[PDB]
Order: sequence, then structure tokens, then C-alpha cells
Amino acid sequence: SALRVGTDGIYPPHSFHAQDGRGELTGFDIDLIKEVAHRLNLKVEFFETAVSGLITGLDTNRYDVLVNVAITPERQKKYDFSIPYIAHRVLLVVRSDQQDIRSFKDLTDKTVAQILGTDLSRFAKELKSHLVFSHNFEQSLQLLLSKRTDATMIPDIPFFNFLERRPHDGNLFKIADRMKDNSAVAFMMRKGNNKLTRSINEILCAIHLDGTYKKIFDRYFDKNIISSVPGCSS
Amino acid sequence: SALRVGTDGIYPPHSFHAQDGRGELTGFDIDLIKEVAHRLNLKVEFFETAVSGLITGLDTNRYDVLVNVAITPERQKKYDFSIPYIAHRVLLVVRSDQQDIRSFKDLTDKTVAQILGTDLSRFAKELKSHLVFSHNFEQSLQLLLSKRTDATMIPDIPFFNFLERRPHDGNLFKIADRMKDNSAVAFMMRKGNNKLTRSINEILCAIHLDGTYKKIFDRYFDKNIISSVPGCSS
Ligand SMILES: O=c1[nH]c2ccccc2n1C1CCN(CCCC(c2ccc(F)cc2)c2ccc(F)cc2)CC1
Ligand SMILES: O=c1[nH]c2ccccc2n1C1CCN(CCCC(c2ccc(F)cc2)c2ccc(F)cc2)CC1
Repeated sequence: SALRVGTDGIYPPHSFHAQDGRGELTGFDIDLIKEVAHRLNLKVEFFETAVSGLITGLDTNRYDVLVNVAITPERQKKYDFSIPYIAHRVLLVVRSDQQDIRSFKDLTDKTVAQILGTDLSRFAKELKSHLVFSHNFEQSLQLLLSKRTDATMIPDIPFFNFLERRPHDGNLFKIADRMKDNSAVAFMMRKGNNKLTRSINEILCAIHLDGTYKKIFDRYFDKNIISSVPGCSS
Repeated sequence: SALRVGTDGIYPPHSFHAQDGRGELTGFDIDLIKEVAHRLNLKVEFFETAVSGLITGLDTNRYDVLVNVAITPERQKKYDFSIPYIAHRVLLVVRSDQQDIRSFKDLTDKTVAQILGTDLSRFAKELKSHLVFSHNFEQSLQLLLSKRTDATMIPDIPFFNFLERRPHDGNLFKIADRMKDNSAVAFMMRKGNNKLTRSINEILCAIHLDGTYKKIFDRYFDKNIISSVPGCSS
């Protein structure tokens, strides 16, 4: 009788460990679901797995929520999302020196860092890019920096997180494209968790209504740069 | 076998009638659910009632969807919302001449136009305001203009709609307060329509992904002034 939350804890600021990776699990999503869990009156047990096994871990019932999941028609068929609680916009980031990559269409025939088992990996593959698989967003970016790849497609959130922690690197990159729309991020439960979904929804609304959402989002993102979703009424 | 959508058709640009109130039902929400309906492969039958009976009409099974419903904890207990498809921010509007209404707390002991049977009506009443009940947002505004009331709390959407249709009337007001957050607006179905909800959700995602949402929202609101929700991925 706890909320079994899957993550991979190497993705600041969503889900990372304090004290330079050595301490307790922390992050925007983590504090949120933990916050969610407390009001729902439930202990939380985490399970850190690699992203490539994340959804697996949910089909295979080894936990009940995933966090930081982009809403997708594909997933919306097979799963239940909570209400969106944050949004990302997907950037095509390159080295500032970069020349010929001006849109996603241009990723064909260039070398790209994407995280194996992610839609952006499947995208980069579709475009007939040359994939170099990273184990999270820090490495995706470090690979771009190390000339090992020419580009990566990464959300705004991790990528501006990176410009914070490592600010001298905030000049060594550039955004050469973003997606037309931004994308909703929601918790993801197996289909049928109808009951648990709505509770999450109610508590998220409470968390919005009483200032909590604002404290939590404020602890992690720059309000001028990352997009929140709408709040609740009453 | 059709999607029974309740509305009140005197609320531009959400749900109004073409040709100055003489023609077919039209509006942002209306086109959307109609659009939703077509993809879900369903005719749509409308039912115009007054706002005060709207939720009644849904408890009483005389229709299956309400549109332009603000999410609230209260309603989220008793109903199913779709994913949010737009947001409003609630303005405290007064005559430009006004001086002493600087916040919601200041509505106590002044005379307010709100629409009977609405949360904002219940708000104005709680604050110990002096209520003068309007039929819709146009009259609530016209009552403010006619000195019959000192203020109204109204969403941004209707109120900027009004400044559009009637630009000669659009300098004679001012915003003396808005709420902390903006609020999510969603379709509202009876509890249990679990299946229909998710479908609406899938189609809303499709409607986002392929530019539809953008055409529809563009026909009705100013993108710089009204808030959209986040889009979908893929
Ligand atoms: O549809 C999309 N457009 C995208 C544009 C950019 C990046 C991903 C994008 N996706 C999805 C790609 C795969 N994914 C798997 C779930 C894990 C989720 C997560 C993250 C951290 C955590 F702790 C627990 C669960 C996650 C989110 C972003 C990721 F890059 C990788 C994995 C969800 C998002
Ligand atoms: O939560 C909120 N904040 C508010 C600020 C002002 C007034 C009401 C506000 N309510 C609720 C109050 C009552 N109500 C019942 C249905 C009317 C609904 C509607 C309108 C037109 C239509 F065609 C179908 C259904 C509606 C939705 C948004 C509005 F701005 C006004 C009325 C739902 C929204």
C-alpha cells in the first residue's frame, strides 16, 4: 500500500540524487509525486531502472507510476495519463560552431546523440541519421561537446538545467530548431488505474490551488523559460 | 448514436449563434467538440439551456458533454474531465473611472454583476457583495457599463471578446485584479464515461498534432492574449 514510482535517477532536474549523485533521490517530478503521495496518504517506493526499460517496468507490473512522460497518441491508447503537470519544448541543439543543421529535416546524414529507447532516438533513426546512443541527457550533451556527435534533440528542461549546473557551457551550444508546439508531460499509469488517476488529478489540483505547485516548480525551473500548465479553480 | 453536447448559446466566442444571433450555433468550444465528434465518428446534437441549469442537464442525463468547464477539485470528485484544452484567467473588471476596488477582497459592500448559478456568483456572494444577476457575460459587462453594478469577475476570454466586437466600449473598463493562477478549461462528462473521455483525449491530441487545434483557436482568440494548453507529441 504505497505508490511504486519508477524512474531513472540520472536526469536533473527531473530525477537525480543529491550531493553530486551520492544522496537521496530528488527532483521536480520526484518531489511532486512524493508530494502527491503524502496527500493521497501513501508511502512511496522508488525503482531506478534505465530509461530503455522504463515502460517495460510498467507493463511488467514492477511499479505503478512513471513520471516525466510526454503525452503521445500511441501511449494514450495503452495507458492512463494524469492531467499535464508541466510542458517541455523539444530543441535541436548543436555546437555553436555548427553550420548546416538548420532544421530537423537536416539531421539526415549527420551524427546524432539520442538516448536509446526514446521517441527522440526513434525520430533521429527515422530521419536516417547516424545515431550515437547516450545513457541520459548529460551524456547526450557531453557527446555533442566532445565532437562525437553533431547534434541532439533534447527537451528545454534538461538542457537549461545543464546550462545552470555548468554555466560556462551555456555558450558552447545553440538552438537550431524547436518543435512547433510544446508537449504535455504527465504521470503514466497502466490502463485501468482509473481510480488512482483521478485522485492524482484531485491532489494535483489541490497542489496547484494552495501554492505548493509554485514552490516545487520554483525550486527547479526558471519560470520565464520553462512552461507550467494551467492551475485549478476554487 | 451522437455526442449530446449541452451549451448556452449566448456566450461569444465560446458558444454563440452566427449572423448576430440568428444563425447556426458556432464558437471555439462548439467547433472543437464538433471537430472532436467528427473524428470520433459521431453526429452532434446540441441542447441550449441557461447556465444555471447546465450541470443539472448533465446530472439528469439530458446530454453527455459540457464545454468550457473550469476544472475544480469539487467537480473533479463528481465528474470526469478531458485533458485541458484551453485556459482562462479571472479578471476583476470595473469602470475605468473606478477608484476603491483594488482587489477581490474589496468587493465586499460593493455591487457586483455575476451570472446566477456560477462559481463566480458564489464567490461574489461569499465576499458579502451586493449581487445583480446577469443572463450571460455580455449583460454582466453591460450592467457594469450602465452603472447598475460597480464590478464583475469575468474570465479574460469573454471580456476580450467583448472589447473586439465592441471596440468603442473598449476603454471604458479596467482590470483591477486577476487571480494568482489561470485555470484549466476541459470538457465535462458524467463520472463513468471513462471510455469516452480517453477517446476525446486521443482526438484532442490528434487535433493538436496536425494543426487543427491551431486553426480553431486562431479563428477565435488572440494568441498573445489568451492561453492555449500544451500540445501533444509524435
Ligand atoms: O515523446 C517524447 N518526446 C520527447 C522529447 C525529448 C525526450 C523524451 C521524449 N518523449 C518520450 C521518450 C521516452 N520516454 C520514456 C519514458 C521515461 C521518461 C522519464 C525521464 C526521467 C525519469 F526520471 C523517469 C521517466 C523520459 C522523459 C524524457 C527523456 F529524454 C527520457 C525518458 C518518455 C518521453
Ligand atoms: O469555474 C468557473 N469560473 C467561472 C467564471 C465566470 C462564470 C462561470 C465560471 N465557472 C463555472 C461556473 C458555472 N458553469 C457552469 C456551466 C457554464 C459554463 C458554460 C459557458 C458557455 C457554454 F456554452 C457552456 C458551458 C461556463 C464556462 C466558462 C465561463 F467563463 C462562464 C460559464 C461552469 C463554470
